[PDB]
Amino acid sequence: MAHFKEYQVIGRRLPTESVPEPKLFRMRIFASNEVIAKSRYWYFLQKLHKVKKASGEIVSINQINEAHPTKVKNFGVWVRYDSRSGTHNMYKEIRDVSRVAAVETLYQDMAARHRARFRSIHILKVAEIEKTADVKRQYVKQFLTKDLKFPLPHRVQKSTKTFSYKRPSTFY
Amino acid sequence: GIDHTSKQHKRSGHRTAPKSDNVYLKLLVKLYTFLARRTDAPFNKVVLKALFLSKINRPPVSVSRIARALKQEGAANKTVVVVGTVTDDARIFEFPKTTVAALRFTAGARAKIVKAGGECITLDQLAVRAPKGQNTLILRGPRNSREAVRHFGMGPHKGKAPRILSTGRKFERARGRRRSKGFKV
Amino acid sequence: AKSKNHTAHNQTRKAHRNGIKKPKTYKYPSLKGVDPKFRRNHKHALHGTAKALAAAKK
Amino acid sequence: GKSHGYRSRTRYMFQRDFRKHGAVHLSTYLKVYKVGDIVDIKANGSIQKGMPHKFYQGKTGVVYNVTKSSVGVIINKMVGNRYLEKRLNLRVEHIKHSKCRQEFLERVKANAAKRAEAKAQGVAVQLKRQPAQPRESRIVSTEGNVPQTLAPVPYETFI
Amino acid sequence: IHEIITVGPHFKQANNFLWPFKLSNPSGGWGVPRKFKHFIQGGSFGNREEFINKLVKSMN
Amino acid sequence: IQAKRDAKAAGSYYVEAQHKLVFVVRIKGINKIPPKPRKVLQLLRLTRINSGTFVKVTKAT
RNA sequence: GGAAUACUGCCAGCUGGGACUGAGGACUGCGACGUAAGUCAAGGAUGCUGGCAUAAUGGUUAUAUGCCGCCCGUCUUGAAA
RNA sequence: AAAUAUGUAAGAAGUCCUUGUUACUUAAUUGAACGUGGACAUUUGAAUGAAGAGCUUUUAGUGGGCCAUUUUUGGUAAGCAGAACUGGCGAUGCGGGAUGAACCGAACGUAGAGUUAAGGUGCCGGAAUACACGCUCAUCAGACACCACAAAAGGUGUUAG
RNA sequence: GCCCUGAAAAUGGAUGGCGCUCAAGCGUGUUACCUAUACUCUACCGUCAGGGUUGAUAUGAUGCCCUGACGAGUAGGCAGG
RNA sequence: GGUUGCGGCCAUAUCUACCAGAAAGCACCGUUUCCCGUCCGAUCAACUGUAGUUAAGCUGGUAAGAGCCUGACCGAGUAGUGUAGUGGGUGACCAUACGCGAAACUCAGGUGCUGCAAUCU
Ligand SMILES: [Mg+2]
Ligand SMILES: [Mg+2]
Ligand SMILES: [Mg+2]
Ligand SMILES: [Mg+2]
Ligand SMILES: [Mg+2]
Ligand SMILES: [Mg+2]
Ligand SMILES: [Mg+2]
Ligand SMILES: [Mg+2]
Ligand SMILES: [Mg+2]
Ligand SMILES: [Mg+2]
Ligand SMILES: [Mg+2]
Ligand SMILES: [Mg+2]
Ligand SMILES: [Mg+2]
Ligand SMILES: [Mg+2]
Ligand SMILES: [Mg+2]
Ligand SMILES: [Mg+2]
Ligand SMILES: [Mg+2]
Ligand SMILES: [Mg+2]
Ligand SMILES: [Mg+2]
Ligand SMILES: [Mg+2]
Ligand SMILES: [Mg+2]
Ligand SMILES: [Mg+2]
Ligand SMILES: [Mg+2]
Ligand SMILES: [Mg+2]
Ligand SMILES: [Mg+2]
Ligand SMILES: [Mg+2]
Ligand SMILES: [Mg+2]
Ligand SMILES: [Mg+2]
Ligand SMILES: [Mg+2]
Ligand SMILES: [Mg+2]
Ligand SMILES: [Mg+2]
Ligand SMILES: [Mg+2]
Ligand SMILES: [Mg+2]
Ligand SMILES: [Mg+2]
Ligand SMILES: [Mg+2]
Ligand SMILES: [Mg+2]
Ligand SMILES: [Mg+2]
Ligand SMILES: [Mg+2]
Ligand SMILES: [Mg+2]
Ligand SMILES: [Mg+2]
Ligand SMILES: [Mg+2]
Ligand SMILES: [Mg+2]
Ligand SMILES: [Mg+2]
Ligand SMILES: [Mg+2]
Ligand SMILES: [Mg+2]
Ligand SMILES: [Mg+2]
Ligand SMILES: [Mg+2]
Ligand SMILES: [Mg+2]
Ligand SMILES: [Mg+2]
Ligand SMILES: [Mg+2]
Ligand SMILES: [Mg+2]
Ligand SMILES: [Mg+2]
Ligand SMILES: [Mg+2]
Repeated sequence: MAHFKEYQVIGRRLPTESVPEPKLFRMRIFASNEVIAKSRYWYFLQKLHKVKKASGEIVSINQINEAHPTKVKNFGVWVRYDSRSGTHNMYKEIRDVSRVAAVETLYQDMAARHRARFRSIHILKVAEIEKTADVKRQYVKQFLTKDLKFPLPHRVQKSTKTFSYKRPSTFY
Repeated sequence: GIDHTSKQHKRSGHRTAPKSDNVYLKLLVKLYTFLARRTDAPFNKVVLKALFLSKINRPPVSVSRIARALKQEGAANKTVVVVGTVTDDARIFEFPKTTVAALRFTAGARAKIVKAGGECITLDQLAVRAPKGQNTLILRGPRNSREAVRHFGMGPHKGKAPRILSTGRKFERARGRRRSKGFKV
Repeated sequence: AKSKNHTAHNQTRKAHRNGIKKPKTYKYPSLKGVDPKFRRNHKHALHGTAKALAAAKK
Repeated sequence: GKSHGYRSRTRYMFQRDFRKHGAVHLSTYLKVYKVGDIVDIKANGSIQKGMPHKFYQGKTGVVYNVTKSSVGVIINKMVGNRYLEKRLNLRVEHIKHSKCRQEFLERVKANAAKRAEAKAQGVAVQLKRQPAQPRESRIVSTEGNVPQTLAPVPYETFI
Repeated sequence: IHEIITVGPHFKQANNFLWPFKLSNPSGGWGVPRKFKHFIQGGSFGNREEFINKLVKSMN
Repeated sequence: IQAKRDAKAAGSYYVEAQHKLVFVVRIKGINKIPPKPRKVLQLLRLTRINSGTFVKVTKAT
């Protein structure tokens, strides 16, 4: 729930003599360590299949490192979340370098705007919007123009010492 | 802090010397704690302890109580230890021989014993003959024979005794002591 | 004036200071309320089974 | 006034089972009880006689006595800070042999049997019950089982 | 040590022999704002699995 | 280790043996504890904050 | 295709700075290193040097300074009230 | 028809074989109880703990309680009255909640060094005017559990959907 | 979501106060730092427990010696002074 | 395997309708002097097993049959709930963490099992 890692979690039902070799199930899971990952795998599984962990086991847990972690990407993010009065589905886009990067601002962005803590949010699907102009949310289309350049008006150099023998300039 | 499961600073509820002050007894103790410590011999550890007892837990051992413990198989020639005071009992006639180590002997009790060609040693004497307490037979008296203990438990249907200052009909023999006067006990 | 009426508050704390224990237990337990004829006959089966053992010592 | 009669609060405790009213089957009267038998107490409200007081409903105890139509049962009962001994005169209709003791006897018969077939081999036994342990390592295969991968579900009203 | 890490036959009597360990407080800190939630929720209490080592070692 | 790499190599998944051992540190102090856990706390000798013992894992523990 | 590195963990790997303590008072224990005689950081500090005399230092006291401290006794679920 | 609670059992006072007693009981040396004699001790019959277990006698105070979470009754409600389990206050200081019986943290011999809890780190005040992404402009902003309240209803403010 | 309206009470006042507006406000995340009579190590007091020891051998045998653990307190109980 | 007598569990056995039933048994059935009971030899009692009949009882078979039983990753890991937080929220109430976990619903299978004794193509 913090600095995020992405996990594959592969699990299954406990084998019965009647059903040796039950079917294996997988999720991609974003958590900060692997304990929370495994715990999340059950949370969801319990809501999809009829299973609790006391009646199942976790087969594998492997980290999914970003394939091209220095290529800037436009992400599609689908989300299901709880407001104070309803629960809702929600699409938004995020431009970043990795999935793990993206999800973290996703998780912050949900708190900033809709005041949604981590607990009240399900990450439905996340995906690299292949062809630009499949980007729809303007606040990313805005960065896609040819030869995009912009200044950073009003520079504010932080100070090392509390007194200054000159009136500062903000000029970048 | 500590979630104590045990009452802190509790004292072994056990006498550790005699409360007494008879210098000779303290001497007798000083002897048997030495014996008790510097040997094995369960006997000394047991005698040591039993010197600490209060007069109530030292009920008297009788001369008939000794004689009868001597009709035990293979015991006729053991030496009976009675960390306490041996008393006389007119009720046995033929009384055997044997040597008896006690703390005190009543007048008639060292008679009886002696007259039968028997012996009356003291525990520090006994100590010498039997460092490891060999061939000895320890005998205690009847504690529950006490008259105090008659009234312990006094409750409805416990069938114990009233503490009454004087007895007869007209003294707690009516209501509660019979079906015809309300109820019984 | 009116006062509190009842509560069991604190009562199990009190009961569990030096309490509960178990029930005390014995082989050869009390024969209170056992079938009187059977007791009567048990009496006799015992005297007999005693006897017969002292006969086996001569 | 308050009301604390003998069978109070026992409206549902002494009801019969749904579609099990009427004559009590003969099995009940054919089971035989010796002393030291461990019996389960469960009242039958059609047999009004020899009834256990509602306390003892659901309580197990040992037979101390056997009579024409009833067993006497010893129950340990807590009053205040201590268990007290309790003697119950219950008609057989309200009483049952305790299966858990039969698990035990049968196990004791097992454990004497296991112990024999080991001295008849001079080998070791290992007779105490062990409690359910961890789990050892496994290798599940993917042959015919490529992990279907799942994802969380959208919200959707169905009403 | 061996009889512990491997569990095995007299673990019971081995481990009981071992007086409870008196650890300090964690030099470094608990790594979380409040401890009396679960490790899954933001820190301490409950099974933190093979994270217990980093913890103990700082209390050791 | 190699067990894991084999299983992977053979298109499988070596799922590990469940841990038989845990170490328990108690981190809550001694006030305001409910009778049940308080008892269990003592039966594992964790009777003082930051004290810790080993526990063999079975269902019963 | 062959590497690096991050992250995580291990070392009975090697080292610098700072702080508090020095209980015990012959010997007896477990070791360590030595080819050896012996040596040692191995069941609790020693060594070297220096300072102090109407004094260094310590005790009490007054005052100031920082922080903190409501009136006791009592009855009461509750008192500075 | 749960959950939480709740009874009992997990062996030497046991298991087995042989055959003794009696006036009970049986058609019946059949049973029933209680025995003699023989055999079976590595885990002897799950776990974990045990700071020892058992036991007697006797006496003080007390016999107005109250609070919190949860369950819950009366009442429009109450800092109201009244029960359930537990933990507290009372009897108890210490650190935090400015303050405060009851919250949180933690319970206390005299001390040194370290580390922390709950809570904090602009200045009062010990401790980053730290790092990071958003959000918000109020001619009545807002600022932390217990807690010192705010509602229906509205807004072409602004954000995301 | 945040912000605005809805939103009226009596001495002058309270996010604790000052003051704070890309916060010193609201939501979320990362580290570092401060600090209880609590935790870890050590000295000392006491209490409790376990052990050694007057074997011929100067001055306490209710003593000397070694070891571990513990220490809140009204009403009240006992003890040592 | 039929059938009967005495049963065990007491619907997988009961309910409704339609058929089918060799052999033995059971049954219906014939009779009223006798013991015996009735307003009524219908029930009850006795007598013959002789005059008759499988019509009924009884036994099975059928039925998208009513009911009842069994299952199920059917619904539902839902409802409810033990434990946790200085969690969200003005509140009503809600989410999360470690656990336990149903009812209805839906569908699928089924429709007596069995002991003792006797007897039968
Ligand atoms: Mg300039
Ligand atoms: Mg005798
Ligand atoms: Mg007596
Ligand atoms: Mg007398
Ligand atoms: Mg009054
Ligand atoms: Mg009142
Ligand atoms: Mg009262
Ligand atoms: Mg009244
Ligand atoms: Mg009433
Ligand atoms: Mg009811
Ligand atoms: Mg009926
Ligand atoms: Mg009657
Ligand atoms: Mg440390
Ligand atoms: Mg550091
Ligand atoms: Mg530090
Ligand atoms: Mg963290
Ligand atoms: Mg010194
Ligand atoms: Mg001087
Ligand atoms: Mg002064
Ligand atoms: Mg002040
Ligand atoms: Mg002042
Ligand atoms: Mg008053
Ligand atoms: Mg006062
Ligand atoms: Mg219980
Ligand atoms: Mg044990
Ligand atoms: Mg008393
Ligand atoms: Mg009293
Ligand atoms: Mg009184
Ligand atoms: Mg408190
Ligand atoms: Mg008071
Ligand atoms: Mg307090
Ligand atoms: Mg406040
Ligand atoms: Mg100020
Ligand atoms: Mg400062
Ligand atoms: Mg600033
Ligand atoms: Mg709140
Ligand atoms: Mg709006
Ligand atoms: Mg007004
Ligand atoms: Mg005013
Ligand atoms: Mg708020
Ligand atoms: Mg903030
Ligand atoms: Mg934050
Ligand atoms: Mg201190
Ligand atoms: Mg004290
Ligand atoms: Mg007629
Ligand atoms: Mg007729
Ligand atoms: Mg007839
Ligand atoms: Mg018929
Ligand atoms: Mg049907
Ligand atoms: Mg709490
Ligand atoms: Mg709340
Ligand atoms: Mg509020
Ligand atoms: Mg709920």
